[PDB]
Amino acid sequence: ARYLGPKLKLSRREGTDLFLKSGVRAIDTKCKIEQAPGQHGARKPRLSDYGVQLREKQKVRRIYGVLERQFRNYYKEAARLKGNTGENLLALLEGRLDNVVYRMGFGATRAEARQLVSHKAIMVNGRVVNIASYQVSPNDVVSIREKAKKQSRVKAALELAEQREKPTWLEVDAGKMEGTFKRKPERSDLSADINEHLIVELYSK
Amino acid sequence: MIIATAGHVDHGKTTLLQAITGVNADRLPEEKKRGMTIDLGYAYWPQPDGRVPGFIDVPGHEKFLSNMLAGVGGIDHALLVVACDDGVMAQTREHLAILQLTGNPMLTVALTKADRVDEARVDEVERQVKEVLREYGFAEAKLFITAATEGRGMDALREHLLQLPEREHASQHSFRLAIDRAFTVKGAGLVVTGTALSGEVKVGDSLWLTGVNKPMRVRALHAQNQPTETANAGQRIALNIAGDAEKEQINRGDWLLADVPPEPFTRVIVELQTHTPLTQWQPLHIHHAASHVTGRVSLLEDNLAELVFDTPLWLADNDRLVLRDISARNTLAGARVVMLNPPRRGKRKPEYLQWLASLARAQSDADALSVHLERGAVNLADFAWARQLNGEGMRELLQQPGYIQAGYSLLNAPVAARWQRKILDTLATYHEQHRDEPGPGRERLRRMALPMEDEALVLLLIEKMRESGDIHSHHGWLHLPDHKAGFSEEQQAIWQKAEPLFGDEPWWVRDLAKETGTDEQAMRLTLRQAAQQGIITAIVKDRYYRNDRIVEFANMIRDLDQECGSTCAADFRDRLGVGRKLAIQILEYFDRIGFTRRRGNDHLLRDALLFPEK
RNA sequence: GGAAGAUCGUCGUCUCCGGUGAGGCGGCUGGACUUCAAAUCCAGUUGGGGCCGCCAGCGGUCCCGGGCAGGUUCGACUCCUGUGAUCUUCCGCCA
RNA sequence: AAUUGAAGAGUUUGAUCAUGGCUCAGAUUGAACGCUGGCGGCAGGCCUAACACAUGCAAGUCGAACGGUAACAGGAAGAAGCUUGCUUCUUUGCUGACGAGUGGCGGACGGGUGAGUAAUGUCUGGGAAACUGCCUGAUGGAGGGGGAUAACUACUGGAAACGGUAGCUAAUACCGCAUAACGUCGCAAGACCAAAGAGGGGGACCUUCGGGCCUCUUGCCAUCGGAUGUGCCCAGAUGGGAUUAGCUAGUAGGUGGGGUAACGGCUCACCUAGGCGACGAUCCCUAGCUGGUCUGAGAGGAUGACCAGCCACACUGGAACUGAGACACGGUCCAGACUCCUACGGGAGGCAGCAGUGGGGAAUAUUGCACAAUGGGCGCAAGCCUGAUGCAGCCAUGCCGCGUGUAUGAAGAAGGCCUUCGGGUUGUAAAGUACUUUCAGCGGGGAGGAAGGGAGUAAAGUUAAUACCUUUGCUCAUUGACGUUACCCGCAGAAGAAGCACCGGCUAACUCCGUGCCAGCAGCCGCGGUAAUACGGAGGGUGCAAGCGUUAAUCGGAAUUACUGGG
Ligand SMILES: Nc1nc2c(ncn2[C@@H]2O[C@H](COP(=O)(O)OP(=O)(O)NP(=O)(O)O)[C@@H](O)[C@H]2O)c(=O)[nH]1
Ligand SMILES: [Mg+2]
Repeated sequence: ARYLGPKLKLSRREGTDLFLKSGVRAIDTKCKIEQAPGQHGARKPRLSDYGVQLREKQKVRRIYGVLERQFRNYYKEAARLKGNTGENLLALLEGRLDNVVYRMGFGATRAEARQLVSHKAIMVNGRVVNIASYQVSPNDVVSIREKAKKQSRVKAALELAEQREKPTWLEVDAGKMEGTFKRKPERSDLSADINEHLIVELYSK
Repeated sequence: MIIATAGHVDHGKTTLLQAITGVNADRLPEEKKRGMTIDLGYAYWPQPDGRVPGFIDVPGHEKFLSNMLAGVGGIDHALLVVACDDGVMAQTREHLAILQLTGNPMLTVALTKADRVDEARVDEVERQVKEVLREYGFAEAKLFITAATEGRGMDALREHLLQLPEREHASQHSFRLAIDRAFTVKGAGLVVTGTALSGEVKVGDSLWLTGVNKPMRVRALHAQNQPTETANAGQRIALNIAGDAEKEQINRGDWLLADVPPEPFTRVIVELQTHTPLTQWQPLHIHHAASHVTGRVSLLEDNLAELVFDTPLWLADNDRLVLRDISARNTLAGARVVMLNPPRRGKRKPEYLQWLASLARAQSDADALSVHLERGAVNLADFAWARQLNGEGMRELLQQPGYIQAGYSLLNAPVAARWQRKILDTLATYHEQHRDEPGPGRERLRRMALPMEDEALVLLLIEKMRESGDIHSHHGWLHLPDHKAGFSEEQQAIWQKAEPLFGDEPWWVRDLAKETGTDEQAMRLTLRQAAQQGIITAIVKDRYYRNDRIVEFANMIRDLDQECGSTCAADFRDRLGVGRKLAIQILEYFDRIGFTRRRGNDHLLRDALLFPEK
């Protein structure tokens, strides 16, 4: 299910700081990221329209680490939703529990968030759960199990979270690393760099 | 207690079976039709006593004899008919030699046709049998004189059937079954019947059919016209089995067995036992229990041989078999499987004595096991297949002292350390190429020693070296404790004259790399190792600075938070006037060190040890 | 499995052949070889393994080879008695 | 809130733009083959031969209908051994219970197939000339008799199958009689029609001492309903073919008879000569139909597996009766073919039920468990029966979920590949360092499905009766095939887990080697003739992922049958 492969090479195929892995660094870039995605990556192909839109959809699907089929499922349901498809799509795409675990700050990577949720460490509304793919409910608290407490990594990532700035649309008290989701973000409150509509017309064939 | 009757045609074999039972062996329609033993017929005699004796009538035909060789498998006791009329015959002597070569544990003589001829002829056939029994070395036998029309022999024989011990075999073996006669009763399943050479099976068992290469569930089984939930080896076993496979795909000499076979082998080492001496590289019929084969023999020093099938076939170690001439008729010698896939170049002089060590020195599977571990890796699945190991038998290797057990092969600890020492000396040679290095990296070492050898065995062996403490490692580089980083001259001959000059002032690589004549990548060894010394630094790979400039550049960088209250770059320029290029390069230098952090306009300094404490 | 048969050169096929095997043809390789295909002639088509030394399932060396053998005979690819495998056909396919 | 919804490319020529097909990118599948494969949840799993089928199972049940005791266990007289009250055995339906027999009900439900059927069908929407057991409501009846017979007994046939002769007996079996209108006929008047009891308790009161008596329960008959189901009819809707245009005689109406529960040429006799139709009759070919499923933006088009309803069928052709309900999937009879046994005279059988075999084929499951639950048949009930069902087993066949690890880590190693030999590359990748044990394994804890029902209980109702019975509470214990369940808590170590396709363009992703229009690739326009970004392999990259790819079929693109939407 998980991608199981080197991360920053997929990140550097585009040359962007994809935040797939950070740790002590925010980004490496010292690995010659923009120059050698592959054997012929020293020269840059100009990449036709289908390739650029598809490549962006690949990029984003990788930053959120989801497989293609249930990704398309997110697409088709997001189209079934009322209102802007790209907007509500991206919002529910942020609804994945693992992304929320990363943005809450306890987690070295969204993949690590999949690890910690898989290990029963999370405790939602007084019940343990494992699906990181799950979309957090509005005004719903989420907590970590007290036995999950003691790992040093979580807080050390919180010191990174403080540097990250963290999203405003989710409210993590962080005094007990138990945050509350609030509502699915509106397009205005986030990003303004990624361009989601590329994916939807890419499926419009 | 399967007990096969054997002898030449029209000795009354079937008649004998009616004498004891009044029931018959013949089941094939044509034999019914033609009144003969065209092919092996089987009969069973279920009893209130609870034994069912197994009767096997077999052709006396030499032409059909290859089928008898199919039928002599699994015999517990053998009754060789001799008729008082015809008397002893050379074919009787042939059947005795064949059973002797099969190592059939015991046999009974039964004289027939006694009333039909005058008593002097009875005594003649008696004497001739008494002469013949002495030739093959079986000793006790109960000779019975009887007419079936008279019934004279019934009582002594009936006691004799019960007298025979059953030949028990060890419970710990993978199950193995020789397919013989395929036929499908309309009720549930294929039922395939065969002799079970080893191991145990039960009605719920799934068994691996070879060729189709698939597991198949057992629907039912009948032990010997004695239906039961379980079947032990050493008896013919009707075995009804679920599976997608059907009889049209099935052929005689297909194998049913517990575990996925190692691939069929033409080559095999075999024990030679011979009534008369043989000759190298000749065609002959190989006959094993329930197996008719044709292949060419080859001689391997003295009474050691390698059989080469032109048709690859599965077989396993310690399976006794008889070897007959390819035209049929003459039986010449016995054989036994000893090595299944001998390596090529097997004939070189030092080695044959050692093969003799593998086989003559060791009868027990454990002793052969230890020899094979000494030779090199023993993939447990294959060696186990040759010995048909069960998991309880698998534990014996754990019981063995001193063996290094990875996920499969064991390796002897002293011998492991020996192989380690050889790899270590090679590793010492690499240490000679650069004695300044603490030592070679691990992955280069794994490729440098024994690339062909197993990853589990090799990495575990390295872990054993770590347990010895012989390998201490830092920065992921594994090295011997002894190295003192003396300094290799290949580094030093440039580094000595270059060192004070590059030392006393910074100098760019190329600016006097031409004066030294050195290639740039060639300096991307000497200079980076000088960086490993910690003396000359590199902001960028091409230019190298001494530490003493970097330390001053640090102390002037230190003033930003105190003079400004901001980590603006501008003081490097506002104080000593150092340029923006080299300064930003110093910034990437500490950023890559992790010595300083970037945020917004300015650098955060949350962890560095260089900052003065107050 | 049984009752019968044909088949398994030396690149392939054939007439075969009791004379030291001979020849024909075809496929391809190289000469003749055309702006290409094609022609008709010439030379050739390395087979199998055994044994030995290398890691080189390759070389060196030797021996045998018309399925595998024998019986025959001055001489067996041949003829002859068998026999193995594959192939062809009928019968048989009983916890 | 009940919707939100439609993209193009390649190919004709030297080049252009049209016309016009052909091809591709999408989605889907009761798929298949191959490659590949760690786990789990939910679904689905002969579209081929309505071809042939062994063996077992799937339809039995009520003694609370009757005569009985075949078998089992009590009890009964008696045997009377001895272990002298332990055991011995005969007889004993007299009790629990029950084989077989008679009788009641079921067997017309449940499940399977889609052969036939183009209309006797199915759908929509109506209609009158009908019936409807068991359930339920109202309504009244329920009295008085006879003659038999299966079982059983003796005799006897036939290889078996299956009987046959004679004799005995009861029933809620049968047949009578009485009885009766808000029943049927009759304008009416009149005429005529029904039967069964059994069980439980019980005081007084009758006892031929069997029983009678009260009371209660439940059954039986009669009539009108209700619901339900079923039949019948009406008009339309529901394939193709006009290189099928003519078609039909009891067929179109009429009278009377006959016939159905019921209308009716449903049927017969007789009269008339009509009757059908280019709004496509007749004929031929094909086909189970619908709700719905896929596809599409939509309109349409194709399809009608699994789920659900209706019809049709049960080796083949047939036929009829019993029955509320049939011309009856495990009913009967006749004929035929196909298999099986026979003493050869004669007989027996029908998996398009659940499993299973064989055959066919590209090819698709357990001769498994339980009635624990739901549901159903019988029974007052307990219980009995249930291959319906509940489940599990098997398969990556499809959908969904997870894992095959995490973070850090430059001395950015080596090897490989490549190179201009400058160096790149593979790559934080590795190693290491620091973590982690999901799930599996191993070990514990441990739901709901289980509602009811049994026994007793107090009380109430009922009643002559504090009984019986009925109802409501309570106490006790008890009902699990699935199930070593679900679900949760421990143990230990990354320990058990990544492949497949593609890289000339369409179309995301390229270099070397080998080969030389050869071998070969190929959905399409194409490549390969000695340096192939198209063959073959390597490296590298791209795309999907426990799945991956070509083929199979429909729609889409195709506005390329163009109602929407063409000339
Ligand atoms: N009178 C008599 N005849 C006997 C006796 N024993 C055997 N026979 C004879 O032996 C003959 C049968 O021989 P058979 O059983 O065919 O011998 P076989 O060795 O079994 N033949 P196959 O090799 O085909 O199996 C019978 O015909 C019978 O007459 C005996 O005691 N008395
Ligand atoms: Mg015999």
